[PDB]
Amino acid sequence: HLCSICGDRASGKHYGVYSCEGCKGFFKRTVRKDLTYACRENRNCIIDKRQRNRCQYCRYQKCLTCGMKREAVQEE
Amino acid sequence: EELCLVCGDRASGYHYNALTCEGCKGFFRRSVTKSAVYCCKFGRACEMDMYMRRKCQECRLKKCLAVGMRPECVVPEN
DNA sequence: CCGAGGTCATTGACCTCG
DNA sequence: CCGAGGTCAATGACCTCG
Ligand SMILES: [Zn+2]
Ligand SMILES: [Zn+2]
Ligand SMILES: [Zn+2]
Ligand SMILES: [Zn+2]
Repeated sequence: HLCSICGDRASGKHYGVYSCEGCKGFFKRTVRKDLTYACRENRNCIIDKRQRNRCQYCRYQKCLTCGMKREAVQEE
Repeated sequence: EELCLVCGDRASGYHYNALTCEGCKGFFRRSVTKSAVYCCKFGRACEMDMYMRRKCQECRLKKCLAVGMRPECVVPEN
């Protein structure tokens, strides 16, 4: 299967949606330490298996729009 | 933008004699200082991009070299 | 200014467990 | 296998010299 967020190879559904280790890892950390990001452009940055790390804001948002739901993330 | 000769990310300058990005600059520097030897777990012909660069250290180091990054300029004696 | 030589927070491949 | 949690070597953005 494929990560619905970046197109990288997925290996399960994590937090509700077919996602890759990276996107899952990223989503988890974002919630766990409750981080807020800011896009240096607009809010339509590419975010794929190659550029996903160019904008934390757009990556997270895309996590949200793809179905990744919080609540599925426990803590410490 | 400019382009890293290795992965196509944005180059930040010439590093060890080749136009490359911060990622490749650091990957090259670490690999050389430790004299690391990698083994491609794929077909030994990986094409580099921002995704593949993290996936194959051997093919990335070879590309680094092919593009002109100079190992001998990595922390030389003085 | 550039670029050599780090520093260190984030990334994501690899594990364990129920 | 699935999918929660966890780990930590590698990675790369940012920083300080020469
Ligand atoms: Zn992903
Ligand atoms: Zn953005
Ligand atoms: Zn590069
Ligand atoms: Zn390879």
